[PDB]
Amino acid sequence: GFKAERLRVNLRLVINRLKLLEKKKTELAQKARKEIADYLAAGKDERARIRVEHIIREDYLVEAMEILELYCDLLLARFGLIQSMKLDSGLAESVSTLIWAAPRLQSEVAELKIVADQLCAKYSKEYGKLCRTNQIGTVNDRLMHKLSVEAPPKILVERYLIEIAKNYNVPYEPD
Amino acid sequence: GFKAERLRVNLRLVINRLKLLEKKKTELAQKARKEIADYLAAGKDERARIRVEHIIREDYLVEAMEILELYCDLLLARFGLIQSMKLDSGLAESVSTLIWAAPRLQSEVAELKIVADQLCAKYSKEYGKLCRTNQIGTVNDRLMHKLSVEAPPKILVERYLIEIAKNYNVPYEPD
Repeated sequence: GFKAERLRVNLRLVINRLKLLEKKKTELAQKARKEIADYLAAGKDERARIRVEHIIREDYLVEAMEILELYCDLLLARFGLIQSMKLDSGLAESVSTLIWAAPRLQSEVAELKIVADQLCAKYSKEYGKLCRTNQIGTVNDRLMHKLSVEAPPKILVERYLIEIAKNYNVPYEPD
Repeated sequence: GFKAERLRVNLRLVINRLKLLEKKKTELAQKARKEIADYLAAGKDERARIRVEHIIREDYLVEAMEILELYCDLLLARFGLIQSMKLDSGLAESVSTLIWAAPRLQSEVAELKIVADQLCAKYSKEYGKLCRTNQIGTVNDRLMHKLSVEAPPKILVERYLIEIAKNYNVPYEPD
């Protein structure tokens, strides 16, 4: 049961929700950068080294919500193309990536579920699973990576620490 | 002709030079983000899309100078280990990456040449070329990538544009 109005409404609600969360998480991460500055000055460098990984995860998550927002923007911008026919290859990445990211992020942005669901209804649930587990190969690599909750590289962490150190004028201790 | 004092002196001069350039390039990039905000408001979005790639290159370069600075920090911190014996595997990445990055960056940081040269003198010029063309496989992947002057991904550019748009409160036009 594909409803074209249902899709646009929720695509819109998603943009609004992303905008909000991006702003929130950027604030939360900024206070966390300050908290780490306190550890680095203390310090407390093994604690800074462990905690700064949360900041790396938050920042990636913000960038991921941005990319999603872009994809909602580009879908709404070419919403005529959506319906119909019938999928345009120019919107392939946008549609696939949104179906992919939905299960992961519907924890915070609920409407993202409806967006993926409606996109499925328009292009079949066969297309649905080809995306959700990237078998179709159109889902954005950099976006998936930002949502890949694995371990951050040593140098990225170091880096985060030397930048916080420079910003807040605290001393930095190498590893 | 390895001189241990020559190495530390230049390792130190490099840190000072990196610190300076990082600060400069961050300033230059900030004005460039403002210039693009003007295009986005204009706009002028195909011009913004082309010019914002310079900002992406500058930011990567800054992150690369940071990583280098870290490696100079960690070399100086374990300078006893350097001389001698004789190379410690804990300092392998730091030494290799610095020898690697030197030819690329001695355009701006001249002393980086002497640092690589002295590091070569301590560990042979055979080790020198194993690094300069990453045959040794210890040179840092993320650092090389940041100095890889290739084309930025579509989504990274978009992204840069949507962030500048959000920051400077200008409208954003999708692709």
